[PDB]
Amino acid sequence: KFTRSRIPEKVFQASPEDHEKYGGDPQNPHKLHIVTRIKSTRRRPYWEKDIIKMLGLEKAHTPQVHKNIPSVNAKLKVVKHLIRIKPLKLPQGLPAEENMSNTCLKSTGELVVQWHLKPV
Amino acid sequence: TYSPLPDDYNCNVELALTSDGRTIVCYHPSVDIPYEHTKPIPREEGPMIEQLSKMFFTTKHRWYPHGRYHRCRKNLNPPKDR
Amino acid sequence: GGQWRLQQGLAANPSGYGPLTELPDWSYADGRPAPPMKGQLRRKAERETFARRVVLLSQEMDAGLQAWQLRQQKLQEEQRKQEN
Amino acid sequence: SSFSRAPQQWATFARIWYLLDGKMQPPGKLAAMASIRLQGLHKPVYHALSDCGDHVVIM
Amino acid sequence: RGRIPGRQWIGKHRRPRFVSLRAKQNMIRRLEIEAENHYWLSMPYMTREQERGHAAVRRREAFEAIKAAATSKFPPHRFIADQLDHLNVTKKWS
Amino acid sequence: GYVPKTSLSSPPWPEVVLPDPVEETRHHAEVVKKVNEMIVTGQYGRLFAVVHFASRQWKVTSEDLILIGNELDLACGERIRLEKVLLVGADNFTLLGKPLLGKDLVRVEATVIEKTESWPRIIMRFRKRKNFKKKRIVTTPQTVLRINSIEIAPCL
Amino acid sequence: MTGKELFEMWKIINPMGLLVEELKKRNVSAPESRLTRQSGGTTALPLYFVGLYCDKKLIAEGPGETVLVAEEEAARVALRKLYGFTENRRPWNY
Amino acid sequence: LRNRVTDRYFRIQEVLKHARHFRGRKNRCYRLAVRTVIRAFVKCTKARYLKKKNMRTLWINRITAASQEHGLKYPALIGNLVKCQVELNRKVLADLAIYEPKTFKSLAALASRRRHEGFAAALGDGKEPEGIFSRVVQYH
Amino acid sequence: TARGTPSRFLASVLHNGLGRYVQQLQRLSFSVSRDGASSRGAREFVEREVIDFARRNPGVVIYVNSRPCCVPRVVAEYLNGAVREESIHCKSVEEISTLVQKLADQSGLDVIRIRKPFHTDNPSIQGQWHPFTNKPTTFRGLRPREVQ
Ligand SMILES: [Mg+2]
Repeated sequence: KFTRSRIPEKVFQASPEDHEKYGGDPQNPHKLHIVTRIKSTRRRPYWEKDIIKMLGLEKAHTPQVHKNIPSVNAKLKVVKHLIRIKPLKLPQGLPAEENMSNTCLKSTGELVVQWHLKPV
Repeated sequence: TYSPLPDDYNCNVELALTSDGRTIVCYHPSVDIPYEHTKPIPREEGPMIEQLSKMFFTTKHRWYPHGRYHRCRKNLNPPKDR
Repeated sequence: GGQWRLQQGLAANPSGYGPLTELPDWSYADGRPAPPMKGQLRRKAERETFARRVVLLSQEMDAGLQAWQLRQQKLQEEQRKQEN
Repeated sequence: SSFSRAPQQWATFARIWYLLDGKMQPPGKLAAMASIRLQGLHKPVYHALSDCGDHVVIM
Repeated sequence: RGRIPGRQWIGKHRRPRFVSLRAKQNMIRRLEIEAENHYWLSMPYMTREQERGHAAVRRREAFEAIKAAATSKFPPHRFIADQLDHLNVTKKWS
Repeated sequence: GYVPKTSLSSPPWPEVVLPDPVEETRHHAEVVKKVNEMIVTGQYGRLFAVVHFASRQWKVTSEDLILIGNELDLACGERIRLEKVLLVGADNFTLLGKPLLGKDLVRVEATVIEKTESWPRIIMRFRKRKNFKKKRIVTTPQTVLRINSIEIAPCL
Repeated sequence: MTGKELFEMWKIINPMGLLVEELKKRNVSAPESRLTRQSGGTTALPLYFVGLYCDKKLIAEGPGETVLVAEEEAARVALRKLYGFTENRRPWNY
Repeated sequence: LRNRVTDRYFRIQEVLKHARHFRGRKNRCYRLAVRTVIRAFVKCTKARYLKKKNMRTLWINRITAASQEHGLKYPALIGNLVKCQVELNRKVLADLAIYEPKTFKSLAALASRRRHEGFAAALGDGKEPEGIFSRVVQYH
Repeated sequence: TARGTPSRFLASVLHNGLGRYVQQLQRLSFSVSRDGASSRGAREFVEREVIDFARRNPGVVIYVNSRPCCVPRVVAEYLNGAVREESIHCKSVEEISTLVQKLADQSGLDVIRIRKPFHTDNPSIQGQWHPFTNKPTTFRGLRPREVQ
């Protein structure tokens, strides 16, 4: 019978080689995930459909910010084959009230708080 | 001596960048044909359709007439652009 | 060629974020700026909501960490007080 | 440019004659070249309804 | 000649299917994306104990808003102006 | 590391040697100056321009007509500047933006000639043997603009 | 006159004669017709690009079905260039 | 016959007006004309996707023709123009190929320039100076 | 459908924008009724909007004819000779205002399929492509395999 898959915990224990490859320090982990649905929930189990709806990833290629916490991570583990997860980067820090209207999420995963649309 | 494309046909392309590098300029003056690359000016239904096909390198089918239906369907005042 | 754009940090689709789409499409010949485009207004609203969610999530996680630290304190100094 | 309408149209939709030498050549590659030229797919003004084909002479 | 018995792709004797380099590359690309997903999921920020109850207030307020919306369902108001405006159908000139 | 000349000892394509950066930048400057002097002296006739308007790119020239498939919230006969010009070209030279040309470089002006609704478009949905038949008539707002001028300035 | 052609508006006969007269007034050697390009000469759909060379310099070239027609069209092109009414001329300033 | 339909003429005409240009009895008989007209409207609705697809295919074919005239393949031209950061779309590129042959020659020369710069960079992999046309204008 | 309908090319009446914009609409005849629910909106339009529209568009003559009518109408006559008759039957003031403004902003050209979203009288500035463009010339114009 086809059932829900229990991912062994060893899969989610990064190695030093993984750290070097993907550029992430085990200490000081990132706070937020940018998650984009890159796969259709069609032809996938209803539980994956429901998890996608819960995470609010109904539209494909639409980034969504999520907490990097154990429960959200469990849901993302359930639907990990349909999504792309990246760490949200804040080169200029968190947006403030003043610059809340000038933000932009660049394809690199950086939320720039000044968007001038002018040459550097 | 490097040229992105041969400059013996059509314009002679010369690419450039502005100092700021935010726009690409292209100087492409047309090339005239050299005088030496020029020559001096020189100084029944079945048989009909076969002759026309041989003349215009087409098949026989197009030279046959069409019916009144198609003839009157054709638009005699087509829209004209430019 | 969206992969090259991604490598350069631009949107994979040139129709995405950038001057080509986010700049005003026109302006009055007098020079007066044109009213904001509907698509640009919607995009700005979406980015504002995204930024506000980012701030909210980060603030909530920071507050949770601070609360957990405070609770661990409470436990530690309590334990010590009833030990003494 | 600066041509009259009819001469310009004639020049644009004129059929050119190309020569292929088949000596020691793969018939498939010869056929690919000939098909492109015959269809006119080598012309920027190409269109299936424009009858923009060209003549190909293979020796 | 060259018949597949019955219906292709379903029976015991199906039409053979072969993976192209294109398909292999596509699958490898998806696998790489998922490996990166594993890496980024392997580094949680808070622990379960640290997260316990850190969104309880917001979640409760959101459900309170939902409950208020559910319980505020009531027939709309009715105005004398709406009823009397129908008399304008026979509004004429002089 | 020498390899005797064989059919596969060297790549089939010719070996290209790009110009050295210093001399090539000098040539860049020379060509840019030449084109700038052409613009100053007005050695051009008709100018065409690839301009990004609405959501599309239009190849445009003075006296051209453009049909934008929507209303622009502009009174008819009103003049506008098309600000997203990707390319401006003449008989002898063309200027390309990266990806957009400068305002000080190009000024394309249009006039809102007409505001109209498109001819009725039929949207028909049908599925056999399901009593599934639906019809809708949609008219899309449109604006015809006439491109009055394409002006370039010596700012290269 | 927008979209109109010089000789569409001003009907002329013997454009070669007009061009010869104009070049004589401008003190330029009489043009020499020269077959720059040709295609399908012996067919029923020939193309002839005939160029007018003065002092071994191309003043204009015109296409045609026959050599005479191509020469006439090249004369028309040369006249347009001399009179400054080329198709790519500066648009009228309104 | 308390209530009878008196508009059936116009109800039939509303359909037959769109079938007058058909062939055979489909342009006269309502029982057939309605079927043919429904099929025609469905085809018209579905043909907009095909119109866009065929427009792009035609533009690609014409761009391929022009790039082959200039010695380049369509993938090379398009990719290298993108790398040069020129965002001309296929419609405009085909229009340029047809009506501005010298501009298209300039664009093809630029594409080949960028292609050769990329080849040189790959061959001399390292921190060698970036190609003059390979530099990317950053936006912020 | 396109094949069952006439078509035209994008065009202007007299190059409407080159020198000056000329409002193509010239006449607007509003047939209205004193009585009849169908023309209530038309009556309100005549009372509250027609004057403002007339002063906004001084180049359009407006003829408001109040006669017994079951279907109030507006006939728009354009400089080019086109006549467009629209029913304002049971249309509110806002609907009538929008319809009239659309007629004012619209040219007299037929509302049919437009073959091209653009129209250029000078499509080429560098020379329309012909097969001999991008083709090099040979010495003495010798065709291939020619001996002399
Ligand atoms: Mg079978």
